Amino acid sequence: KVKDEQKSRALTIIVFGASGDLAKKKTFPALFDLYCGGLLPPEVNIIGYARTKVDDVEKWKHETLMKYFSNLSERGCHAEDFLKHISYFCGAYDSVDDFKRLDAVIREKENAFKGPEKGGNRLFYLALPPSVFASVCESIHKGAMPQEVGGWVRVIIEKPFGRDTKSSAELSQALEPFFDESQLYRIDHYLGKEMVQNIITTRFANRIFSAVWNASNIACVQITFKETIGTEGRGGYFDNIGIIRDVMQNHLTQILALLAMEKPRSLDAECIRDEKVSVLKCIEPITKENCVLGQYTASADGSIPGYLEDVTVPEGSTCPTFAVMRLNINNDRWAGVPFILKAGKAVEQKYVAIRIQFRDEVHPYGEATQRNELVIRAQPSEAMYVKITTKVPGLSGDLRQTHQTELDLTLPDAYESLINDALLGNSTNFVRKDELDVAWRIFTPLLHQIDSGEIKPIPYQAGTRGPKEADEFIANNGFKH
Amino acid sequence: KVKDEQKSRALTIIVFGASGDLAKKKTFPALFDLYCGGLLPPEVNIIGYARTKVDDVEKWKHETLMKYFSNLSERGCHAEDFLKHISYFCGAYDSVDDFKRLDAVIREKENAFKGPEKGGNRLFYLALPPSVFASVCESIHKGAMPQEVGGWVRVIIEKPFGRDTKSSAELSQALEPFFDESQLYRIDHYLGKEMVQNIITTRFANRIFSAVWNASNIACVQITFKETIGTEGRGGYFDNIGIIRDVMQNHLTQILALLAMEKPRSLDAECIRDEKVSVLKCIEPITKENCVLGQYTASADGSIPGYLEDVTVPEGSTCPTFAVMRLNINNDRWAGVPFILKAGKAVEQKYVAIRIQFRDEVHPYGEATQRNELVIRAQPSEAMYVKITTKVPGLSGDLRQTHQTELDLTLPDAYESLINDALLGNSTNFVRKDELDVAWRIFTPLLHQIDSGEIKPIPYQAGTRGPKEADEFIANNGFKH
Ligand SMILES: NC(=O)C1=CN([C@@H]2O[C@H](COP(=O)(O)OP(=O)(O)OC[C@H]3O[C@@H](n4cnc5c(N)ncnc54)[C@H](OP(=O)(O)O)[C@@H]3O)[C@@H](O)[C@H]2O)C=CC1
Ligand SMILES: NC(=O)C1=CN([C@@H]2O[C@H](COP(=O)(O)OP(=O)(O)OC[C@H]3O[C@@H](n4cnc5c(N)ncnc54)[C@H](OP(=O)(O)O)[C@@H]3O)[C@@H](O)[C@H]2O)C=CC1
Repeated sequence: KVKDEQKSRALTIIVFGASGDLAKKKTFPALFDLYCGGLLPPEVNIIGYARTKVDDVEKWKHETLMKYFSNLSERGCHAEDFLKHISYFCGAYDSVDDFKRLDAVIREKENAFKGPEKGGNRLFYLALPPSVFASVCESIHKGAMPQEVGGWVRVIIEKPFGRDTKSSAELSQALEPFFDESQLYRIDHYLGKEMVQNIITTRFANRIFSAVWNASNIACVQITFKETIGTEGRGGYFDNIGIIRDVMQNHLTQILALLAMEKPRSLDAECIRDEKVSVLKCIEPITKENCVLGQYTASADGSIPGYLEDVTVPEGSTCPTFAVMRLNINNDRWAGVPFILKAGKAVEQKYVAIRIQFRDEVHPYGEATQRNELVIRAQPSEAMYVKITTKVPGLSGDLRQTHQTELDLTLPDAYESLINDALLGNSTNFVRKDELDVAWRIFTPLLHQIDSGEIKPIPYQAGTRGPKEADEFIANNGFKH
Repeated sequence: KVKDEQKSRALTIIVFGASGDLAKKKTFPALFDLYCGGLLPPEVNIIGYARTKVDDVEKWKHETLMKYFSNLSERGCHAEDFLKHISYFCGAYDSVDDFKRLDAVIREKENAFKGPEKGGNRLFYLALPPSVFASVCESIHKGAMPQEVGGWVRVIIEKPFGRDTKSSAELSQALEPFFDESQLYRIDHYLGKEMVQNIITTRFANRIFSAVWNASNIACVQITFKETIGTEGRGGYFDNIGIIRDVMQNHLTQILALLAMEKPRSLDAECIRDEKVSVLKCIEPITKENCVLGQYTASADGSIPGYLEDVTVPEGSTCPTFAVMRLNINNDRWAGVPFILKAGKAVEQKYVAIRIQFRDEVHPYGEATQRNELVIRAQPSEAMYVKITTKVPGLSGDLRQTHQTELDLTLPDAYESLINDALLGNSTNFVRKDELDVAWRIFTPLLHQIDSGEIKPIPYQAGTRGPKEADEFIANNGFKH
């Protein structure tokens, strides 16, 4: 129903900052993949908008944009024909007159649309530093809103969404005069549709999983983000960010919210967003006593230079490349259950997954059983499985002769499916304004304690698991191997 | 540990009624299979005991017993060497002097045992009509008990265990002066170890299944025993028994007890038997309003003669070949949950299984989900699986695009493993004296109502599902397709 309406009205996608790194390496290639997948509607118009002068727009499309398209050998005809949908407007983000001129250009394309509904839908993409967001949103609101006869406007917001409670709220307050929460889409490129549907459907559609998704049945929950790569020579940019702002306050926290939320009143996006916010509001701010920090030194092989070795890293930096922490959710469903977030650079393997350990049934099987588990993995590939105890056929055939059995419960990438979600009006995986403020309030006191030097990272060789105090902390906070 | 002690002392197996149908067609071939499997200890002595004169015991072993052994082409050397363990005592079941003579014969074999412990273990098997049980048990107690220096005695009791509360209690009272409940083994040939371990381990070893095994989570439970065969020309013997005494009051009820029991204090056999009895005590007697009876007429193909067509069936018999019934378990775990027992001859397929339907999660998935299920099947082959709702990958990728997924949770036959259980001292799958009386009290008021004509069977063509009022009853008592 939603896709039929998508084809019934003109569509324009406006990429601000189209001259930039993100736009050419990620955003336009993602639109190309959606186009090749048949997920953009037939006469979509795509307008790059930036200050950089481009004297030859065809040359820019072919020599700059096209070289970042994947599988170009097999897709040359698609690439050439995708490029015909793309134009370039060289203009200022802060000019009323330029946005009237842009609006004229868009309306001409909209009024030529050969389908049945009038006006047009407009998706604006801010591939810009956040310091430019307020200015460009003001310009859109003044001069490039959809035609009165019809059409929605949506604006995709890039990160960072501030860097603490105060800075993030200032940015939200700067944009809310122009766009409400049905219009702003704050994107996390890494939250895939596959994982979210695994989290939501496997629990809420099923009595068996619904009934055990609580503190009476779950011993501990861990959400883990592991990478073998280090900061890859860009340690200077990472140094002002750190592992926690990088992936934990935003990416792992949204996964936690979807995992822990109460049942939504319906499967509508904003009902799910309401439940994300409601469960995050039950989390007290993380304490320094519940956080172990790491910072990676060079690998034993020598092939991974340590973090401090980077020329761009300020001498004696204490910025964390690794963190494990415990969050307490204080409500009926979760009180007493440890929620462990772990994220690390330059560790022993690449791996992103949820691991839920259920409480052991000590009686009557004793050592012939162990905790059941549920695992939802996204990297290095999708998997979802349950581990349980089953009988062993044959003999001596004692009831105590048991085995651990794995039950397996189980295309655009995550970024492409989120752009598609935005085009289809599905805000589920995007962070809402209230949701964002609650998440910053969970993490900012800890971040202030880190910036004050109250906590300092433990070194770990690149390629190891991380500091061994981290595994100690995990073992002391509910997890059993 | 138990098997090591089995090899440490002499063992004698005494088959009373060894001249009979059961002994030659089933019991001795089952001992042969256990011998071929390595489950009998090396110098086991087997003594057939009966009144029938046998002038040539080697001829009887080779021409009568051996022809019922399975796979005889591939096992000729095993069969010949198994037969050397077998002797025959022609004697009376009611003679003190004969049992002194039998005891002498057994003691000579026991005292020649080359292992470390003295005396010997004695398993007596009553392959006799139950009218002879009290006499032979009296003779054993008087004259053939194990030697004082060491050894247990066990006695396997064949069915029928009475035919109502009063007759069954009279038989129990007749045997209890001679053997207690650690010594009597009342055998149900059809209760396999594989199914029982599936019932017990899958639930009690696992938090996930333990937590949902109750009325808060289960909508209905059905236990089903289906056969395509009819009474096979022996309708006269079946006519005095009926489908309920045949398989429901005994076989399906023990499965129900294992399914519904509370957690046993340990995995010890008598702890499980205690819980079987305790849950059966919570069942009120079955009412005629909760029972649909059937009796099969001839198949449409003609190849299955109807039940009344049998020459041996009394004219105008109302004996049921089919029954569906609802049992109510009135305790905290099960109050309000329908338990449906179904058993039928000459129906559309051969099938024995447990089907547990969990309560639907109406919200939020609505018609995009359905009741989860757990199925434990024994016939026509073992299987155990769970049915749940999962996401469908790809697009349009709506949360409401779901699929029903089957999770698969998964050698002597059932009779052979029960003889082995008896030899190893494991009474789990055998009906205890108190257990039996409670089960007869659940069924006898209904059986009296049937014998009075208060309920009469509905005809159904052989090869169909049974009377359609039966499927109506099932649908009206909690089950949804
Ligand atoms: N892979 C990436 O690059 C990642 C970046 N992001 C976020 O996406 C957004 C874009 O990232 P990225 O492309 O790397 O950033 P850039 O520094 O490359 O800026 C993108 C474009 O924005 C314009 N721009 C830069 N600075 C200013 C300024 N002071 N005033 C006006 N315009 C400016 C420039 O275009 P012009 O001069 O032509 O107007 C520039 O080409 C950022 O918010 C970033 O934090 C998130 C995921 C990863
Ligand atoms: N497949 C089967 O046969 C099934 C039978 N059962 C039960 O197993 C037991 C044996 O069954 P089955 O072999 O068919 O029964 P039978 O009628 O064949 O009797 C078995 C032996 O017991 C002796 N016997 C029979 N009647 C008497 C009597 N009045 N007094 C003394 N001895 C008697 C006879 O041996 P002798 O004259 O040499 O002493 C007979 O050969 C029964 O309890 C039966 O209900 C359960 C499963 C299926």
